[PDB]
Amino acid sequence: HSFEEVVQTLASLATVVQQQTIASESLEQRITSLENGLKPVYDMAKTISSLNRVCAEMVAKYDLLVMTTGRATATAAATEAYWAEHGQPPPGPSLYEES
Amino acid sequence: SFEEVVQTLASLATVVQQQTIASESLEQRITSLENGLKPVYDMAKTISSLNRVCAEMVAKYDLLVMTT
Amino acid sequence: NHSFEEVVQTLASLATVVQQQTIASESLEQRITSLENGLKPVYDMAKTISSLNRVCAEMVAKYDLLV
Amino acid sequence: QHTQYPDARLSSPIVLDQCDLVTRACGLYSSYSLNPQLRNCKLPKHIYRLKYDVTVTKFLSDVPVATLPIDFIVPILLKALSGNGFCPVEPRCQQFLDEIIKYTMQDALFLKYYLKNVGAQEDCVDDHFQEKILSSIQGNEFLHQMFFWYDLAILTRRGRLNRGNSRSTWFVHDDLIDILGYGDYVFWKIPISLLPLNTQGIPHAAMDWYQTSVFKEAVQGHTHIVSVSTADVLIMCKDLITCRFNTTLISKIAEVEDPVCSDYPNFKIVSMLYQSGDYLLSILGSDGYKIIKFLEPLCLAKIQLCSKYTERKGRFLTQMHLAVNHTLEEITEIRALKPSQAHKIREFHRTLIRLEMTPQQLCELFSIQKHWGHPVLHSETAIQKVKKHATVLKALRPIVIFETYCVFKYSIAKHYFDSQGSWYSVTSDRNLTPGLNSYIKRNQFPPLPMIKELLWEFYHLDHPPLFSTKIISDLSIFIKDRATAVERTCWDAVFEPNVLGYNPPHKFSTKRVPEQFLEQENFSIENVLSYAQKLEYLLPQYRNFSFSLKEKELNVGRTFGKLPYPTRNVQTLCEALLADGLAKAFPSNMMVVTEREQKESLLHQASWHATVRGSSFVTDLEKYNLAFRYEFTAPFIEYCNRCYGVKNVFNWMHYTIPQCYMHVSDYYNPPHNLTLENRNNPPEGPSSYRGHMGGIEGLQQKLWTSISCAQISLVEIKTGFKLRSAVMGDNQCITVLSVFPLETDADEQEQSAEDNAARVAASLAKVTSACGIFLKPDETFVHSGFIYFGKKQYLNGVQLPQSLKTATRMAPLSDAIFDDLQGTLASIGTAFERSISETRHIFPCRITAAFHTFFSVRILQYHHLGFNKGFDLGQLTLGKPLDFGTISLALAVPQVLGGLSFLNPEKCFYRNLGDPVTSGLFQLKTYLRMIEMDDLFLPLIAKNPGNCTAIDFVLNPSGLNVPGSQDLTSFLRQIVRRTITLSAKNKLINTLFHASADFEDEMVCKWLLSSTPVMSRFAADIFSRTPSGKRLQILGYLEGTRTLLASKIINNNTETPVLDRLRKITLQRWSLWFSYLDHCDNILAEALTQITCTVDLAQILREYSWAHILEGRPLIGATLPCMIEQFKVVWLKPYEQCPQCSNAKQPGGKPFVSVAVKKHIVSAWPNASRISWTIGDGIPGQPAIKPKCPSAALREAIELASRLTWVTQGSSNSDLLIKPFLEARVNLSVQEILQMTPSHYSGNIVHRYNDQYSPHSFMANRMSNSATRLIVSTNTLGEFSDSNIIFQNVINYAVALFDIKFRNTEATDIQYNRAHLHLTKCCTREVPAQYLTYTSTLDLDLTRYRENELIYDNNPLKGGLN
Amino acid sequence: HSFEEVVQTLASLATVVQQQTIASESLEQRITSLENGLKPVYDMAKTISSLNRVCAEMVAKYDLLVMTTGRATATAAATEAYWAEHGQPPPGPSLYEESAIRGKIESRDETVPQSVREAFNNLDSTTSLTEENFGKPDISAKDLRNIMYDHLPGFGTAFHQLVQVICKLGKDSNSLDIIHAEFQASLAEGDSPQCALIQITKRVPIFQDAAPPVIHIRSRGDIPRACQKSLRPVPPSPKIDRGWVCVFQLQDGKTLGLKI
RNA sequence: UGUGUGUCCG
Ligand SMILES: [Zn+2]
Repeated sequence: HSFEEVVQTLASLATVVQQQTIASESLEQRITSLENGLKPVYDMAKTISSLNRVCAEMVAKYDLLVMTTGRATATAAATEAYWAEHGQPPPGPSLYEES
Repeated sequence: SFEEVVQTLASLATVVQQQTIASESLEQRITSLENGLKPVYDMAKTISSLNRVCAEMVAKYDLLVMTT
Repeated sequence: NHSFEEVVQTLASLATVVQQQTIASESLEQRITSLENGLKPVYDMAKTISSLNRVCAEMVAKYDLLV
Repeated sequence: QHTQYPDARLSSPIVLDQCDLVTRACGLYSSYSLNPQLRNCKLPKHIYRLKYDVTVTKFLSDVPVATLPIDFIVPILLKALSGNGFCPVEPRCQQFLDEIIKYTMQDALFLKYYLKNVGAQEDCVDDHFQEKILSSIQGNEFLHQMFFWYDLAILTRRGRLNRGNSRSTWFVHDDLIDILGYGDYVFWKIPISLLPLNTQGIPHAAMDWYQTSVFKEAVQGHTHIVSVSTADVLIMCKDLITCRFNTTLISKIAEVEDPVCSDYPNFKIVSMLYQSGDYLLSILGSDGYKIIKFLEPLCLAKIQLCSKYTERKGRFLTQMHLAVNHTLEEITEIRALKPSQAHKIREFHRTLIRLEMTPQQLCELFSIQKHWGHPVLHSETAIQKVKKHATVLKALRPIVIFETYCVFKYSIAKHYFDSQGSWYSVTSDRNLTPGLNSYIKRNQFPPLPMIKELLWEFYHLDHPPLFSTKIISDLSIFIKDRATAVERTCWDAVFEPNVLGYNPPHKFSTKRVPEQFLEQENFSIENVLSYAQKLEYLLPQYRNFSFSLKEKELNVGRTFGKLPYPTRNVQTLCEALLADGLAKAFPSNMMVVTEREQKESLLHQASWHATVRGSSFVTDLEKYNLAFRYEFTAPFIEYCNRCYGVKNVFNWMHYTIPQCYMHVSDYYNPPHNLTLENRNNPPEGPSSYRGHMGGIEGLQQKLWTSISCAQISLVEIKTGFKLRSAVMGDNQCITVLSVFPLETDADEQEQSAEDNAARVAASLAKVTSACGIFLKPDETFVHSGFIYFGKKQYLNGVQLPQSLKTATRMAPLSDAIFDDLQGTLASIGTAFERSISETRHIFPCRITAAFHTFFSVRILQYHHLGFNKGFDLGQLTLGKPLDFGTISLALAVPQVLGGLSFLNPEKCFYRNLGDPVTSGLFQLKTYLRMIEMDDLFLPLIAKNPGNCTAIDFVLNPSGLNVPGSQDLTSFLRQIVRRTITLSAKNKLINTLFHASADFEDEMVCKWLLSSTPVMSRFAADIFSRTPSGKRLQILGYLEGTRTLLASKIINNNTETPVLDRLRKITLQRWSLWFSYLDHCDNILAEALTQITCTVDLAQILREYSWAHILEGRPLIGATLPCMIEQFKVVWLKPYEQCPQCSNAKQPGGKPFVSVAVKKHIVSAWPNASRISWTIGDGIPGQPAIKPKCPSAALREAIELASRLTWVTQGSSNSDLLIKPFLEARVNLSVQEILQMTPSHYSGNIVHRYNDQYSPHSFMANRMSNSATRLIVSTNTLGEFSDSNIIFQNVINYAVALFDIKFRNTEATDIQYNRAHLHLTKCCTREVPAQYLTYTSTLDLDLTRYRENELIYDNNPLKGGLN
Repeated sequence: HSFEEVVQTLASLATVVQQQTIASESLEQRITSLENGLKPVYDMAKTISSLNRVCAEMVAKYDLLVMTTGRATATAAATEAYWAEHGQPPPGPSLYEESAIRGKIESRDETVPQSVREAFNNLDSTTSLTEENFGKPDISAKDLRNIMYDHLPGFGTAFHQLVQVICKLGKDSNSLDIIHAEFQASLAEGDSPQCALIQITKRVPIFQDAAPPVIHIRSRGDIPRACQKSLRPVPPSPKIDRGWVCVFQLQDGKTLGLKI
């Protein structure tokens, strides 16, 4: 029974060594994945806060503008509308402000 | 005597088999983590692209408003 | 004498093996739960950023043909 | 004969540019127009031969070459023209004076008798009543001037005809004044001694035209001077004289009724005001209207100063005083006024400020603003005023615009959710609106307090269209007998060629809406939408947009716009779509007074997140039109386009207006420096410009009102206050609810409420200014209980009387289609009814109406314009002269029997009558009983039935078949149909008016009346929802005599001319009246004999008529008892038992209705002596499937099917009767609509068609002040004798009777507490439940209708299902 | 024999068991480090909602802003170049800032176009509105004098001189508003305008214990005929509250007063 | 010869 016991012990040792090797390989893969911290988490986390600050600043600044009405908005809108449907400049003569 | 030795050897082999199947199940479920990898790569671009868009927006705001 | 000591040593080794196997199973369960918590919500944030990117691209496309 | 018919009333702006031509023909000098082209142009063929007329040369033989403006002389003519001259008119208007007075007296007596018969009468009457009335009528100041001016008006109206060659002139010499007339031109010769002088020695009129040295040399040794004007000034003066006479007569008569205190100002103060205004005008020229315009604000401030007088209540009067002083000092610096004239010119506003009157008297005085005339308008000044505010540069704040747009979208969404069930299925990537998602999933709506941070979220909301573009339910909007502009090709063809100096190369064909609507080959609603969507209004020939000066006003000039035909159609379609699409989310009405509302309801409504005190302030929106720019209104227009299926429809105006050339289409002054060379590209000058950025008044009014409501709602959200808004005319009133705790007394509540109102006003001013529209803080005022809005005036809940606006407009002559007597009398009657609706005095208005009725009758009999001179209507139509007795008898029988009577005393109690026939019969019976001529009732009511069809029966269900009660509508409709027969190449109207339209109409009308029993109201209701109704409403578009006598399409149909037919029908109608005992039969009197009941006799009269229609079938649902005959009053003493309820009420008793008086006073102004001055506490079936956005045709088919199903409930033919009517309207078949028809289950369908459907709203004809001090108990009737009693009319009758009974006695002097109205047992019946039964089917082919409009439409179920 | 061989085989197995334990603890600490580094992934899951809120708000605001402005937004450089020559504003709208445009307006060097100047003044003048001073009038000496004159009958009466001296005292004392307010209140409560003027001359604290003004007069021609009944000799120590309105001094040392 | 001198949106 000595030979069969020796064979069984050797097989068990080989199996446990294979288990150790595969566990080490999985550990190495996990370490490689964690080397960069999965990569984008930190800089996208900072970018989210930066974007939030920029958008809030723009929204706050939007409440301090003053607009001056021009004398060619209607003509430009009419020209754009006439170009959108059956694209062609409107028939002559020219409109009030052709620019 | 020998009966106890062989019985404990069989128990050792059974527990070793259980450990091996547990380890291979652990490896199979660890390699199933790549799902969490889908919302890592592509999403990054979106955020970056969004950043770029916002950036150019600010630039355009400085080309129209008279400001100081 | 020797056989009993060997049996005790093997029993202790197997107890340690099953203890670490249970610990690994618990860690697997906790990371599976963490992944599940980051499965549907992360998709929700992904689609929200998709929508925001689309609308911002539309805005900048509108602004482009002005300067 | 002729194609001209001048009007009798002023309805046009006063322009005197053409007069410069006349003065050049006669050789005089005058400068009325600012256009130098008129100085050296070519005179027309007429007004050039004035140098060949002997009469004109003889008239202008001893006058200087210099003339004076007519606007400096109108007060002088008004003061110095009495009736003492020799007029060419043979029968003078003063000859038939005494008769009128007699008639007036008689009418007054009748009224008294009527009241004494009802039970109202008066307490402690005075025997000397008729003598005072006679003295007041005879002692009027303007009695003879009115007749003289009417003679002048007749002369000038007759003379304006004869458009051909060889025209004649008329002459009048009235002592000092000389008047000459030649074809719409008047020369006045006046002494120079009556003109006020300057410090330089010249009259004030000559300052602006001549220097001091030139005028003195020109005059030298002359005593008379000549002025030239048009014929509109004479009409204006005649109207002024009539208004002054009416006002003075009413004021004088009202003093007799209540000597101690009346509601009218006075008869001597008003004369002083007239004199002061006349002097101010005679000194200051046409610029005195800038001061006359301040009468209304001063009266408003004086009424404002009749309250507790908080610290800021006197700000308005101070501001008005400062403004009037500044204007007076400004407009007189250049003029060299003498110190005496300088002191005497301020007396107008000096008197106005120093008045001390009750608020009612001030409110009555408020309505004499237009009693001084109207200014002379110029094109250049109006163009300069319009050019500013329209080309000015504005500054805007984007954040306010964003918030307003968000509030607009929120309001639309809220209105959609309130009806229609639930949300509108928002599309477009829901995650973009986090916060609204919870409400959408839960299917709820944000209340209001929490919608302040999610306001931006409403920007991202998207939806399919919510409304449909095929809901035009009326085709008369596209044909309305108006005028439009001409094409850009021939824009300058509307001016006179002689003044222009060149003949236009291109000429237009027509200029009227009806003369172009019938010749549009491819007219259709979808065609109009396609035309608008393709931006086809930008074509080079569709940009004219002419201007036109407005009618009588007091400003320097206001102008409206005119568009070519297709753009006009687009504008009309847009307005129609906005009326019943949007703008229902922004209601503008309400008119809620916190002093006349329930306490708990007011508290619940005023709660935002305890007594409630509300304040208010009013703002003016008339200048808002020119302050709208594209940069502000673009998002709203885009959203309006998206809510429908259209693309570029709602922004036609902002796209096409700046590309137009702005000018005023005035016939006698084209734009400056116009020449044949620069015709295609004309220059701009003092009367023209190119760049217009603002809006135009009238166009797109609904959208602008919606934007204003959105701004008000935004302000309401911004500040935590509850705001209600109302918009009417040119004003909007905004009220703010403040809500206060219980322990805050009543002293600081008013102060806090006014503080809150001032806060709201400041916030609204800031917001609106940020939007680009500027409020003026110096005119907006804040009050805490006084509200004036359109036709309503309230002071702390008390309604103020204002009846001089309508009572002073009565006139014998008015435009009523060929001077029809019936039209004039009907207009006078309606004016009298409207006037008596207000105030608390009855006699003055009736006296004025009676005075004017006889005068109109006489002036039409002797001076009809439709015939030649010397023609007498009252002689040849009878063979003998018409006497007073015949006229008096023919003015007494009512019009429903054909009798030219419209002043029904019954109208003094309530407006809408249940049955006109019974009321007319009772009035005739009472009048015949008052005099001792009782034996004429049967011959008067017998008459002879005429010939009529079923169409005439279904037009007026409550009428009779007598030819004398008909109008001119049938004649005009026949003329229009005849014109359509040989015209109207529209290719879509022609389909509707096919060969057999009349036969189909006859068949449908006959079938609708073939039921058993026959009901006429149901037939009339059903008839309007068929193609017959559409044809009928299209046919009736004629409105004036000028378009009847001048239309090209109407007058080119050959045949007999229209004038001869009009003369013949007028002669026939005049023969119908005033004849008597010539059109009556002796077969009906026996049947009507021995009835002694108004209801039975009226039923017999109705059944005898329409005999050829109703063979023997009974007629129901058309007769109702008169309210006076039903009830009798007893006027119970506070401590007294009713004789009716105790002495003769033993066996069963008699039901009655009770009236009791309250004791709480609440508020009173100025005192509680009068009942009218005080108010009291006390307030005065679903379908299985409902479609979304249904079309007009689908809806009409739905109610038609519902009505047919409901009326025929006991029969089994409902499945087959409905189908033929729906085959021509909707594509759906029967058993598909039925699940959409709401379920109805009731009885006594006559009551449903009487009050439940409410063809009339009933309402009262008295002020609502008294109704709050009375309580009416009706449950005492018990079994209600379900009957013929109309409860609303009963309440109105009780309230009006109590009001009239005590209208002069003091509150303490009232000796009666309770009133019992006991019902008689003669005119009260019991009505059973009856259902109509039809024994046949229409079996008519209506499948030929497969066209657009209100006609059969495809795929009606396109909007989905709910 | 076999027992010893089993001994060393089990010793080797135990050693490999210790390396198994080492591998287990190594992977456990790697998992712990991964969890520590991954814990800041669920924190952006919350701030991303705020990012979405602010981004959507900005998107809506600027989308509506660009919607209202056409194809001629006229960038700032173009407007500045256009202002220099033919200084009329350029065609098409333009965008500024409130502080920047105010600063350019307050400096008389840039030569801002007149139309823009008046437009901005109109826009800005309405920001100074509060609970009060909304409809509050402005009152000067002449305006108050005319208002008082309009309420009196006749001309040349001593009440006119009283009004003139009252308005002069209010002008040089700067108290016109309170006088006008209380005069209006008195006129409202019901009394006669002359009684009102008595209330002004008796109630105002400034008018208390005041000496009437001395006016040089030429002769009886200058004085109006309506006041000849009011001439009285001057007693010592005149007082406004006693009934003094003015003092008239002649050339030859003659002093007279008026009695109301 | 002076095209209907004008008389619109609610
Ligand atoms: Zn009784």
